[PDB]
Amino acid sequence: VKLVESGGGLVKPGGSLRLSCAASGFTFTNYGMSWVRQAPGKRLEWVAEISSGGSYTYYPDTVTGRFTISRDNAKNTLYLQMNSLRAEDTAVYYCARFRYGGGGTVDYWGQGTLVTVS
Amino acid sequence: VKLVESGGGLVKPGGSLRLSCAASGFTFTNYGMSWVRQAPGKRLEWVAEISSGGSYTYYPDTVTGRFTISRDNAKNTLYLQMNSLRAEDTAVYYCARFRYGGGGTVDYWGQGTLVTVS
Amino acid sequence: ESIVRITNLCPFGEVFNATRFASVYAWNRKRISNCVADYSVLYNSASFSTFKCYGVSPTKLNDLCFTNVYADSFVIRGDEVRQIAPGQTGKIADYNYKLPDDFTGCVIAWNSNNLDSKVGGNYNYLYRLFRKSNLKPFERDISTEIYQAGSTPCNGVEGFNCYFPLQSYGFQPTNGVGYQPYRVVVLSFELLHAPATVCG
Amino acid sequence: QCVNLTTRTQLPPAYTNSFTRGVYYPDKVFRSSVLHSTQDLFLPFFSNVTWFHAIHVSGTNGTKRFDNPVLPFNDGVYFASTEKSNIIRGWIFGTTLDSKTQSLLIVNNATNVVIKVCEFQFCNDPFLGVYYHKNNKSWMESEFRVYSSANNCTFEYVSQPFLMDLEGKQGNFKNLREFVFKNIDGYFKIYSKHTPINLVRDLPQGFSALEPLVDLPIGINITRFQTLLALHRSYLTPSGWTAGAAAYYVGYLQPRTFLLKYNENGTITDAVDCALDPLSETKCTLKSFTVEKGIYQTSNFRVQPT
Amino acid sequence: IVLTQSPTLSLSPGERATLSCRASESVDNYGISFMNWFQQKPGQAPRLLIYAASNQGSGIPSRFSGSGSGTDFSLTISSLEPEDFAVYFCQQSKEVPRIFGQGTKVEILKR
Amino acid sequence: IVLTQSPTLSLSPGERATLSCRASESVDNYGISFMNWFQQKPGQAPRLLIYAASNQGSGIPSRFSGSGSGTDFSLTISSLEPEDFAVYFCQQSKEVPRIFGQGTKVEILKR
Repeated sequence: VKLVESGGGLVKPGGSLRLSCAASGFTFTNYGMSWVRQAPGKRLEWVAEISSGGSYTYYPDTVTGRFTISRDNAKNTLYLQMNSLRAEDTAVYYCARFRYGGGGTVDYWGQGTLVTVS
Repeated sequence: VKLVESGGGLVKPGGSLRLSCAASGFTFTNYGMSWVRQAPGKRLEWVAEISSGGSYTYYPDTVTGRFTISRDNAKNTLYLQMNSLRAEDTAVYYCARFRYGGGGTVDYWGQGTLVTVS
Repeated sequence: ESIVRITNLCPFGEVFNATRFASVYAWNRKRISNCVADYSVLYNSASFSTFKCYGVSPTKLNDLCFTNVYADSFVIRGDEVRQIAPGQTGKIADYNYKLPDDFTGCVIAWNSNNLDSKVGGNYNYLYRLFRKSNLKPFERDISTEIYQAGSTPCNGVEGFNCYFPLQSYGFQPTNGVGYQPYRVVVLSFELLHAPATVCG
Repeated sequence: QCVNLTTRTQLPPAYTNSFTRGVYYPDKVFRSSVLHSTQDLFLPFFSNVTWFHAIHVSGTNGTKRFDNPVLPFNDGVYFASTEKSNIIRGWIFGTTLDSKTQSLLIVNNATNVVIKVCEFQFCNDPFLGVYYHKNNKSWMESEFRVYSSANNCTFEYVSQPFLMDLEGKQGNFKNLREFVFKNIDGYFKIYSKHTPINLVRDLPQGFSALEPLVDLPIGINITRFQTLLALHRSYLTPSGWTAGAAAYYVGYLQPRTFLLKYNENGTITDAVDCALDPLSETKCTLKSFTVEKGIYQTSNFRVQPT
Repeated sequence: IVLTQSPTLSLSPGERATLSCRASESVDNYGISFMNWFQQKPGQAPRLLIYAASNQGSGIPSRFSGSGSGTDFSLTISSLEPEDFAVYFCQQSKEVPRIFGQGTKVEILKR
Repeated sequence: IVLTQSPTLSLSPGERATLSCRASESVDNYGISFMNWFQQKPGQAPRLLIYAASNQGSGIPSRFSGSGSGTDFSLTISSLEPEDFAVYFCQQSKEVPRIFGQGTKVEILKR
């Protein structure tokens, strides 16, 4: 349904920024979750991932994200702990909820996340 | 399993009508049953309600037209004497058969009965 | 005190630890005989996500001796695992795999999402979308003839109101737990009235 | 495969008399110098036993006679052979001798006998073919000259070879080899023995004790069978077949009550059938092999109705 | 009491058919399992679907599944068929002459 | 893989908006149904439009409809509205981290 995210905060580049994604309205187990950045002037770049059964933590080979996703099904909470922070990490990350097996699919997402490293 | 009922029956209006329903394939004595009428433009009305070990002889608040149910266990036949024949009395009078292991419920149903007065 | 006084090992390991498994539409049947069977270790480990026996107890199985043990292994989605039960109607029961109501068996399911699921999806696994008649219990059908849902004959070619009997399975990590594949093993026991090839 | 050479031959089955023979141990229980009595399937003494020949040269030149029939199992089966040079390997035991039933296929090898309980297709003239591989210079055994199909198989097992040679003896042993086959209660059990014999063909007066080899879950009724053979190929001479000569002994089992005399080491020597003669039935009453001078009352007789 | 159902569905094969059985006054059961589901083939004797909405089995194909929530009962048919749809019913129980459901029928397009 | 989209549209209400999702390398799916469509309201969380371009439903208004052809996916909005246009996306799947559309926005004149 909806997601509660970890909002705007600033770090210097080079650290590790934990995110958090709270699940409001659905069963957090049964849904692959993710974190996807929209930076300004950037197309959405699918970054962070988790499966619904075990841990997949899939990230794009491009430049390694080094993100540390976990799940707490008691919290229904997805995290994004982004290791090796950089200034480019400044973006709008979207922890997103995958739908049932299909063409994609991502029906519900977070409200958008302010994340700034500069 | 199989239910056979006295079909096409017409009597003078405001009178009474004996139905019948030969319970075939099983024991009428062991399996309680009831009478269900259907009126066009209306849902299945619950009329005569009888017990397996006894006679509940229950008529609904809606149509309390003396639904005298007879439990002929020797003939294995569910009988009915709907008094005050009327347009509401005209209906598809299928018999019934409460499931041996159901929360409510009716498992076997009479095929249907041509029943009318006009 | 009381004095009670392994060797042969029933080959459950091939059945429970294989990278790829026979599809539900066509499943290999394996007979386990002339070996010593211990089910206590399988239950104690609890490696499988769910250990289920409809009419038997897992601790009792190792003590009990079944002369013939039959293992049916296939990969199906978690929702399909719920459908597969003796005495329960299921979409799988109607088409690819049928369970006899009289027969009593142990169905053990463990998540295969980590290996079986692929981002592309695994088309090696396959299921029967439709069949003209319900399959006989403990039997499989390899027919590829188009199912004739329409009154007009399919004629062996795809057509409106004609649906291919077999549809390839699609398994992905982002799929839901019910959508995600679960490896399932069904056990059939000859039990008494037979020479005891297997002794507990 | 299913290459076949019936070569049917006439003449009556040459019979013989098993004097004291076919006494196995019908239990694992160790007993010492006692007289034990059970009524079980055996080959009763002084019995009629067919000295059959799988391959039989009757000399003019050559003339090898392949006679070995499919034989019913009946109640139980006894078997005996000498075969200084082995030509015999196993038996086809089954019912249909085909699919639709299981099949008991005993194959002896160079050297791992692979007992097989399966569903086969046995040919019209089954036997194990042997040839020369030319690769590693080894004589292989073509096993599908016996049976075409091997599938559905229910059971498989391997053990140390039951058939075994010693030789170097230029005869004087003949390595008389006996095998008893009894199918009961889901356990078809195999028995064996190896004995020297100096006689030309037939059996001596000695007792042969047969231990159970393996007690296996078989669960099939076997009503008929035939033996197996090992033959080979020859090359141009005025194809080659029927290596050496082959003959063996067969007799059928039967329920009988034997008194069993174990030794101090549990080696049964003297066994006595009770029903053999009116004299043998009294020794079963005293349980003793020594019968003291006197009169003893054996079981009663009745006249029976016409 | 008195119940209502979702009036109709118009759908296609291979789809889910969600049918409410909406009861006035009481909600389901104190034993927490009641109401029902029933189908009547058109011009034919009614037939059971599910009793207490959670339940049954053989004679009721697997495409019938579901539950009920308070008053509301979910008659849920995944994978619709143009052959298999007919007016659907539920029952109240535990109060009043048990009575019956909206009747409800799921149409199927692609015809 | 990598995809492209039709860059933009500048249009008027009551019109069709045809948006290509043009994928490099692979074309759609071996199961013949893949890619996607997505919309991001400006300064707002992205949102699904269509998955496998053929599909979805509620939450995605009827003005979103279309298909895709090989690599190309058609995001087709008939009857445009000046309220309803926002940057549109698609996704690849089945290869690579599934990425997304480079984004596309349909302007509307008559303002």
